[PDB]
Amino acid sequence: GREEEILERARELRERAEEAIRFLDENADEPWAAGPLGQMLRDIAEAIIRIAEAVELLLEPPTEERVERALELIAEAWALALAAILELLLVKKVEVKRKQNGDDSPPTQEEIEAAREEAEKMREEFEKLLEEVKKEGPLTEVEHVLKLLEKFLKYLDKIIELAEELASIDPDNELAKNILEAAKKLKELFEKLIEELKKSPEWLLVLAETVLEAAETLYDLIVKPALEAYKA
Repeated sequence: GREEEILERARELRERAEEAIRFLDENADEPWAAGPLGQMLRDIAEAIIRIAEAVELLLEPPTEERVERALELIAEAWALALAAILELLLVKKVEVKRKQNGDDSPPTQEEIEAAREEAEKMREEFEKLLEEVKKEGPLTEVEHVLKLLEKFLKYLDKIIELAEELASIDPDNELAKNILEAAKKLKELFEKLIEELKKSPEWLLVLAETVLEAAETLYDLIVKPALEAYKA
């Protein structure tokens, strides 16, 4: 059962992300979990939880109300994840540049807030796109979803470019390599998805399957490795 199978992936993905958040809380006293890196991993893990919960709405009896609310939750959750990934790159860029120059001291609060505010602007611009597309019509129309996915592709290009430059500044930085590899995979997944939605009669399931795979990629390549690096 394709739909039974999607519901199973969503619940398993949800449980893995919750284990991640429990890991960060049980380690709240440690400095890395309190800092910006830990909070961004939490945000990504929370975004994965929300994506999984929203997919479960899709796999219900179809209705204009639930499906559209489900599409907005998927869109806003990916908006959170891409913004958290962006802020993570921005904070690590400042960390690496400083520690290379010297000043082992952690990045200043102003540097951190500057990165948080840039990520936040990306999150707000997506919300404005969502609100304007919705007045044009419901997101249950394929063209409207494609408009949101193309915007995700734009943000993902920005992440890729920025992760490329961290990897040039710090060639041996595993977090930058993982974000770069995850961002490249998400771009391939979302481009193939834009191709398919036009010709797919059951496009909600195709969208459901793709966002689960994309969220699984965030968990497997970004979240879980960074946590395991701190256990050891």
